[PDB]
Amino acid sequence: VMLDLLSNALTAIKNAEAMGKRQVVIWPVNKLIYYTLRVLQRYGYVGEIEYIDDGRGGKYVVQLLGKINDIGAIRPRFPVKYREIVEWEQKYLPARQIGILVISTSQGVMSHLEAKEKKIGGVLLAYVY
Amino acid sequence: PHRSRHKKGRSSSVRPPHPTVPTWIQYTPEEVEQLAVELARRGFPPSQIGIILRDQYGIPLVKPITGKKLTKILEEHGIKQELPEDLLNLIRRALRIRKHLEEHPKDMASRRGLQLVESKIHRLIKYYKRVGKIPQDFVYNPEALSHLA
Amino acid sequence: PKKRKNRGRKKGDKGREPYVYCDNCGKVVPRSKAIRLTVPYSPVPPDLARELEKQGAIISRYLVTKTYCINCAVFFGIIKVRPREERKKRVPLQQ
Amino acid sequence: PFSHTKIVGPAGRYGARYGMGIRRKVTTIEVKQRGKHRCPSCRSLVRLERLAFGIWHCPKCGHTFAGGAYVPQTILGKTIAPEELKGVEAEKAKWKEAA
Amino acid sequence: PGKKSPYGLFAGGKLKKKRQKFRWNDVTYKRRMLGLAEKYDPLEGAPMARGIVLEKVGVEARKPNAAVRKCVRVQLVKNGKVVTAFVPYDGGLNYINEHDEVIIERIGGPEGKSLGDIPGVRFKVVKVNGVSLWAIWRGKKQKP
RNA sequence: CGCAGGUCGCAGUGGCAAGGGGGACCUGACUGUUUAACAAAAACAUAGGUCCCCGCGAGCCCGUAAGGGUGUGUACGGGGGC
RNA sequence: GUAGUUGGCGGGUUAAAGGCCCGCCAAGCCGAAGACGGGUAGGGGCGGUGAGAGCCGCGAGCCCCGAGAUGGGCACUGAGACA
RNA sequence: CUCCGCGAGUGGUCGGGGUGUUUACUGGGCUUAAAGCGCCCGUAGCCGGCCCGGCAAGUCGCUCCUGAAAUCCCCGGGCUCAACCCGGGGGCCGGGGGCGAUACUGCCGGGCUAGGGGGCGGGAGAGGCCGCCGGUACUCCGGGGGUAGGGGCGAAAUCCGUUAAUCCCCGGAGGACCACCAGUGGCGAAAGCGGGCGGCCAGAACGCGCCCGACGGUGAGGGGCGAAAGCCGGGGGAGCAAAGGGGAUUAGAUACCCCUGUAGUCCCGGCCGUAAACGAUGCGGGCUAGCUGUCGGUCGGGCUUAGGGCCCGGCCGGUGGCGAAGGGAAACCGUUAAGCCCGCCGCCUGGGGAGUACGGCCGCAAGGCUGAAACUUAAAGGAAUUGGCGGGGGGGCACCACAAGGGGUGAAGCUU
RNA sequence: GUGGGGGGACGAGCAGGGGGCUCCCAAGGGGGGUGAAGUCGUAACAAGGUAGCCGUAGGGGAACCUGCGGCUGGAUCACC
Ligand SMILES: [Mg+2]
Ligand SMILES: [Mg+2]
Ligand SMILES: [Mg+2]
Ligand SMILES: [Mg+2]
Ligand SMILES: [Mg+2]
Ligand SMILES: [Mg+2]
Ligand SMILES: [Mg+2]
Ligand SMILES: [Mg+2]
Ligand SMILES: [Mg+2]
Ligand SMILES: [Mg+2]
Ligand SMILES: [Mg+2]
Ligand SMILES: [Mg+2]
Ligand SMILES: [Mg+2]
Ligand SMILES: [Mg+2]
Ligand SMILES: [Mg+2]
Ligand SMILES: [Mg+2]
Ligand SMILES: [Mg+2]
Ligand SMILES: [Mg+2]
Ligand SMILES: [Mg+2]
Ligand SMILES: [Mg+2]
Ligand SMILES: [Mg+2]
Ligand SMILES: [Mg+2]
Ligand SMILES: [Mg+2]
Ligand SMILES: [Mg+2]
Ligand SMILES: [Mg+2]
Ligand SMILES: [Mg+2]
Ligand SMILES: [Mg+2]
Ligand SMILES: [Mg+2]
Ligand SMILES: [Mg+2]
Ligand SMILES: [Mg+2]
Ligand SMILES: [Mg+2]
Ligand SMILES: [Mg+2]
Ligand SMILES: [Mg+2]
Ligand SMILES: [Mg+2]
Ligand SMILES: [Mg+2]
Ligand SMILES: [Mg+2]
Ligand SMILES: [Mg+2]
Ligand SMILES: [Mg+2]
Ligand SMILES: [Mg+2]
Ligand SMILES: [Mg+2]
Ligand SMILES: [Mg+2]
Ligand SMILES: [Mg+2]
Ligand SMILES: [Mg+2]
Ligand SMILES: [Zn+2]
Ligand SMILES: [Zn+2]
Repeated sequence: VMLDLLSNALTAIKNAEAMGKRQVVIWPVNKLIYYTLRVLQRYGYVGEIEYIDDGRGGKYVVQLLGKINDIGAIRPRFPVKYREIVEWEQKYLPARQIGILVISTSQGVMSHLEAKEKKIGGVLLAYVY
Repeated sequence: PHRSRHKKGRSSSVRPPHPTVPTWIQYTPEEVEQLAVELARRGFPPSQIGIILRDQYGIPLVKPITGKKLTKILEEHGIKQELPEDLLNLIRRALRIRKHLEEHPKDMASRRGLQLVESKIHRLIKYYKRVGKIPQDFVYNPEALSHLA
Repeated sequence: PKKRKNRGRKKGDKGREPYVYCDNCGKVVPRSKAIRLTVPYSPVPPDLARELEKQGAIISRYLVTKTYCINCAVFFGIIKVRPREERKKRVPLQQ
Repeated sequence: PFSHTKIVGPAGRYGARYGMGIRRKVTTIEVKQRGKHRCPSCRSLVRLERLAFGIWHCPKCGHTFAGGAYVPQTILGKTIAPEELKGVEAEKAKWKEAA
Repeated sequence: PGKKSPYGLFAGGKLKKKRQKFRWNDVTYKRRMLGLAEKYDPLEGAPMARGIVLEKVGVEARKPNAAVRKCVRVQLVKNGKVVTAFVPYDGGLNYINEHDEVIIERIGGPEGKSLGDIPGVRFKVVKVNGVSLWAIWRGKKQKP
């Protein structure tokens, strides 16, 4: 039984990137998936994102730019604080200048850089590098 | 069985992504509702009524034309099933299996099928009690539920 | 270590097999894992010059199958100990 | 599985006498003897009356008949029953053939 | 064969219970929790004990080695148990006499069990009548 | 059938009537029978087990014989041993 | 598992609420989210160790709270002790 | 004798931490090394589809009242520096109040169809229970033919036979099984299921603009089914056959071979509850090159033993083979994962002691389930390589082998 | 202020059973296990000389043998 669409979509993207495909189709989807893809595209890891209106909830076709070295959804969705962002940073990312964590906050889903800029915390979602 | 089945099939109908009224349809929504109530009074269950509308009358789907569901239409037009259709079907299946098991007491495959059917009945009763579609005091007693067969 | 991916018998997706009895034997195994070698068979071979086309003498031939366990199949030379590379070669067992 | 005892139920009238094997044999026969049986005539699940050994009576339809010493029908006696009372099975056979 | 097991965000207590269940597979944790050392050890958890020497004995070294390692039988004062204690050092047995009070001490070796080639000896003598056998052997002290 | 209170004696099922109890071995399973008049038992019997003679014009037994018992029976039976 | 046990009502006692105790009334209360039973132990600030998560209690000494004064009970005085 | 390490210390034994990714949240493993319960139903728990609206419980931000002191971290200062003392900030992982935020989780309401269930249609299947029937084979019995052997083995012998055997024919009775077709073929959760016809059931796959609208996963505890052997009672008994008897062989032969033979094997009701119950591979879902055999359904084309048929191509669902990426100690797995992930359950933590002892529960019994420690030990173990060996296979060669031959030695006397 | 009899709550102590959890002691066993090689055979490793192993039942100086079902971890990945 399908449980987490976010982890499903992220691992599908990782499998397509490992196979060196140009585009990955993501079904089922939700707004969390859309905002995560938006953050990835903003940081350049994911290319163009096309919506498809099939009757069964919608699909996302994502273009891959050869930029991902490893992707994945942090599960469980740990509540993290602004002072606690840095240890999760070192836990999931290589190098202090490489990669980003994705966080869901009360002002919306953003990267760990934007969360540290806003001086907020939230729920960890995924990592990219 | 429910768990560890040998095969896991995909058989199901693929409907249009957003169903709409057919342009070629010669039946208005009110006529659709009267046809459904006619088939209900004849005695068909809702799945069979939908198949009859699709096949004999060319009605693709009641929901786009009328905006309602088939059981909602039947409920509005004075048709109210005793129990929900799937629960009643499962109970009738269990009663038939028990009648068979009365004359064949060593049918272990039949006993396992009866256990599967009764477990399905229990899950459906839990759901219907949670959603209020059945009374919260309802209990599956096959000896007192013989009238539904 | 697991020799062979077959388990030593091409049994198929089932739990138990009907199983047979070995010829010159009875150790045997199920329907699979046994050898079923077939021979042409006929009574009195090359008398067809002195019979058949003499008198009227109409003879009959009867294809015959013999079932052997692994021990007898190795014993009468119907099975050899092939190398690891040749273990996966598909050859017929000399009819 | 009995009213007040675990295993020695109908033989509970014997107390601790006569031995476990003897009491087990008696219990095994008596549980079938004193149970409910299907009457050969009316097919009702009824406690038939054993008037003597081999003489059985149905209180529902009044069928009086000869059967086993302690059970109304023995294993051999079931196969050699009179054909008058096996009318239902003959009707079932003719219905299954004709339909 | 997939996904540890209780990984949920509200599976903390279940995960703790599951991890606590499998700590009893560890011999060290079970021994420490059940107090087997303080039940079955002749020393009873002490780093050393006292005893009275009863007889002088010689154990045979294990198969590849050829030697008669010389020990004593010592009866512990606090428990009364009689155990074989190795007497180390060349000529160390000659400083030991019957009915002499000795300090019995763990022989070392893996996990407090027997040493290299001596079979089934767990203790050794450290003191003889209040004077250390090392000092007696080295001549720094004389046995009283 | 019960509850509350008061009260006497050494003694309240006050006379009459009315189990001492427990542990272990041997032995016979048990209830039952036995040497009327010195033996009541561990002896006999017992249900249960097993073997044998017997298909009935049998097997076994009684009678001099006529004939008889088992038998108004029939191997899920009759008789005979252990 | 529990039978003053769980609760209610009316009282006594107390400096004061309370099955704290008492009279009546009901069957209630706890338990596999582990009762009950057994074992171990004074609790905390804290301490050792490891890069850290963590593990351990050397959770002896120092500070705070608890209990006790050979074992078990019961009282006097007094604001306060069952000292 | 000399050198090394630390030094007013330096060693021994213990206990804790490190060691140890050998307790694994970070962060282990369960095909074969220890480890998936024999299989399935399901309670608590944990984990759970999409969209919209409300809340603001978790969550996040700020703030306040607090979390005694000492202790701990940073800074300044004072003891000759130091250790230490003094002064300030932080923490001391938490509780509560106030004000905010709404992405995520939860709750409440409404709406969906993607997972799940219920359906309709034509097919597939050794799926099950029940009844009736057949096929040859077999054993036995009765009669007819015809003599004297048969049966067995490496060789025999026991054994069967002259009251006529083995072999042939004509009849009858009985119990088991369902040859070929027939397949890494099918069905089933596992155990397991193979003759035909019929009846009564069950469970899947396929096709579908059918119905409900998340009703789902896993599942401790709790259950139910569960080979063979075995046990209880009844029936049956052809063949085979533990135990047993006999004939052989051998040093022995209480085995291996032969003759015979009882439980048992079969049926009915119950108990047992175990197996190399194995894919040694828990169940659910998603993603990740392909090529090829076969099974079911379905669609397109071609043909037609004009048939429910055959061939080619696509999809869905099984079942085998090779093999991308990837994984692995390796054998090897590889869309039927042992790959990349998301859940939940069970199990493992060196070997022996030991599936032992005790306790409990279950069983008519055999026994079963659960399941240690003392003590002892430095390995036990997995996969693969080279060799050695084999009463496994194949090839080649040799008068220090054989074959075809010649001369001999081994016996006598003597030399050695 | 008292001295008797009685009742009441608390309540030691001594008499006793009841149970449990512990711990020792015992003539004798009872299954075991470690040594060092002492006797008897040769059961496993090679188609280990009767392929092996699993459960079960019977039998035997003993390793073990035999019956039934199962597995290959077989010495067969292979009919026509
Ligand atoms: Mg549920
Ligand atoms: Mg099997
Ligand atoms: Mg050692
Ligand atoms: Mg009197
Ligand atoms: Mg008597
Ligand atoms: Mg008497
Ligand atoms: Mg007398
Ligand atoms: Mg007398
Ligand atoms: Mg007698
Ligand atoms: Mg007897
Ligand atoms: Mg006799
Ligand atoms: Mg008051
Ligand atoms: Mg109280
Ligand atoms: Mg470390
Ligand atoms: Mg002090
Ligand atoms: Mg006191
Ligand atoms: Mg005092
Ligand atoms: Mg490990
Ligand atoms: Mg293993
Ligand atoms: Mg399994
Ligand atoms: Mg198990
Ligand atoms: Mg098992
Ligand atoms: Mg909040
Ligand atoms: Mg300070
Ligand atoms: Mg603090
Ligand atoms: Mg402080
Ligand atoms: Mg389940
Ligand atoms: Mg369970
Ligand atoms: Mg059986
Ligand atoms: Mg027989
Ligand atoms: Mg025979
Ligand atoms: Mg297994
Ligand atoms: Mg592995
Ligand atoms: Mg492969
Ligand atoms: Mg076990
Ligand atoms: Mg036991
Ligand atoms: Mg080699
Ligand atoms: Mg020659
Ligand atoms: Mg000579
Ligand atoms: Mg051998
Ligand atoms: Mg062998
Ligand atoms: Mg034998
Ligand atoms: Mg024999
Ligand atoms: Zn064979
Ligand atoms: Zn009747």
